[PDB]
Amino acid sequence: GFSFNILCVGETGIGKSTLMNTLFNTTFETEEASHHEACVRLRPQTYDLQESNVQLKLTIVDAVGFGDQINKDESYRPIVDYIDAQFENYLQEELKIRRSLFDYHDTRIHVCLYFITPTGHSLKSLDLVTMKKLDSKVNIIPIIAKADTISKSELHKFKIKIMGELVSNGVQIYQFPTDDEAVAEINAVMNAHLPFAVVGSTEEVKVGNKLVRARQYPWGVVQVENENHCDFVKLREMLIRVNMEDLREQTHSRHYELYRRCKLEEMGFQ
Amino acid sequence: FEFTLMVVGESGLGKSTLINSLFLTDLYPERVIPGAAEKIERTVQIEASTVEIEKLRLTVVDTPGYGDAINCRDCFKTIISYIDEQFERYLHDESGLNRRHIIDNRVHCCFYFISPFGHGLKPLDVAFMKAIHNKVNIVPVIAKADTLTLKERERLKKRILDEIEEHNIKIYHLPDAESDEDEDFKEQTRLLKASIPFSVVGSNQLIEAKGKKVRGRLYPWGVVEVENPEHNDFLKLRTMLITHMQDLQEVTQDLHYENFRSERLKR
Ligand SMILES: Nc1nc2c(ncn2[C@@H]2O[C@H](COP(=O)(O)OP(=O)(O)OP(=O)(O)O)[C@@H](O)[C@H]2O)c(=O)[nH]1
Ligand SMILES: Nc1nc2c(ncn2[C@@H]2O[C@H](COP(=O)(O)OP(=O)(O)O)[C@@H](O)[C@H]2O)c(=O)[nH]1
Ligand SMILES: [Mg+2]
Repeated sequence: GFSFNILCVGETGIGKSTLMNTLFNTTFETEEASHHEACVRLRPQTYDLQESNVQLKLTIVDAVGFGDQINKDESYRPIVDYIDAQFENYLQEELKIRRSLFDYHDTRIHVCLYFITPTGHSLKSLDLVTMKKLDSKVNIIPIIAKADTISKSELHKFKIKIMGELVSNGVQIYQFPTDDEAVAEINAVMNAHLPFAVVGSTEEVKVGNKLVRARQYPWGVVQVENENHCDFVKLREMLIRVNMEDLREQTHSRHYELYRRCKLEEMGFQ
Repeated sequence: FEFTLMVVGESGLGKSTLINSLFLTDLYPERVIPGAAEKIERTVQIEASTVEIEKLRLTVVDTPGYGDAINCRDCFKTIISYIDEQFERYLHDESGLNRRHIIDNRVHCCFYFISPFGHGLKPLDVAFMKAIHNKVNIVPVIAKADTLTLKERERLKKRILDEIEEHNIKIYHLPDAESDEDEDFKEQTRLLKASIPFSVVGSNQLIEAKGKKVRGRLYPWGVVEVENPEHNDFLKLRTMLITHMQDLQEVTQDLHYENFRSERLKR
């Protein structure tokens, strides 16, 4: 029984709401955004559900209107303002004389799913700028959205150019844990498959003799849970209780502690 | 006959792949692909190539860098100043005393590629189209049509047309077939106008389809055929351009150039 806070950062209409509904095998009521939002708005929605035998208080945070403005210089600021606000309210709890840490609702972002549009080249200018502002504050999981757009040969070379650009620019992304020996080999291939090439769909297409979530084209059927088609099953493995707990621990012991050092020295503590 | 076609759109939409698919050209042998750190403040550049196809001389005016920059600080200047420069050069040539064979470099058509990954037009799309719709013939094109189902394709087409009406964007309109041509030309005309804006798929690759080796895109779940009208609008776009090339030239001369000429010749 714990909270889990997912931050979705992607361009408008990239498939964020769909992929959320596909990951949890449900549907969270959200509204389609327009492209004419003056600023990026951070919109959170909290849901009480059970995933992987956990009483989950899930908060899905959407950066509304990302990538829509003609001028996108400080597009990251509303996102950092939200992330920093949750670090701030948590630090206030620690600084209380009479505290209540066990009843406290942890609102800190534990995952950031960064949807990369499948252009087929490298990274956009907005992806590089924003991820560099977020990599020391959230656990970034880069994903290639609408991956049913990219053929397997293009996707292979596309992943390499994306990862190569994160390395050369020094973007720290999340890494699935390799410490415990039971999940060493499996997490090694989870990290090796980043960025995950995902496809989201809640519509059910009959394939053979089964109703499977998929997208129906005149030329074929993209099965969401087919690992030859996309990496949705691999991404969903972040929702097992082991990986959720690690994403929360890194959030606390690394990103929050870095914020904490900065705030406390700003406040005057030694 | 000369014909200049301008191509504008967000990088990575299959623009170069579609253009080479239209006439089997290799217009981009050496292509500057900047990294993400480089395109933070990338300027928009004009790159023009001229090739002979059968017979006429085709010029493609590409605009690398468009949309790459984080901020747009007059990201339309290089494009607009190019369009005006060709107008200015024609006026100077046709005004000369010893004008002789006049080389028409005016832009006759501008393919604006629209992303299929959104809900519709982005503010950059509307601002640019309204910035040139009194200067060139705008042909909106939905790039990478294979990212959309048929119901998603119908919705995006209807919405784009509605947002064009909403922001008063002037796009090229195909001429109505005057009551003289065959029934074949009459049906082709109303079919092309009913599929606007064209959602197209380009490909430089061979695939197997229906027992033949044709151009298309290969996926684990299926094959998209470039020349299958039941898959995308490539043939309808190519047919539209070929059969309406002269009219695109005529509207350029009679409407956009004459409006430029007056808008300048006074003061
Ligand atoms: N080709 C392809 N299309 C998809 C995929 N996932 C969703 N879509 C389509 O993309 C459209 C956008 O869906 P949303 O999930 O609502 O868009 P969004 O990312 O939530 O963005 P907002 O509307 O601003 O909230 C939907 O109509 C889907 O049909 C995908 O994996 N591949
Ligand atoms: N899904 C899809 N991908 C395409 C299509 N056309 C091209 N691509 C891919 O998009 C990537 C970039 O294409 P490119 O033509 O260079 O885009 P450009 O920057 O707009 O010129 C390449 O990997 C192409 O194979 C298409 O119709 N559909
Ligand atoms: Mg949504």
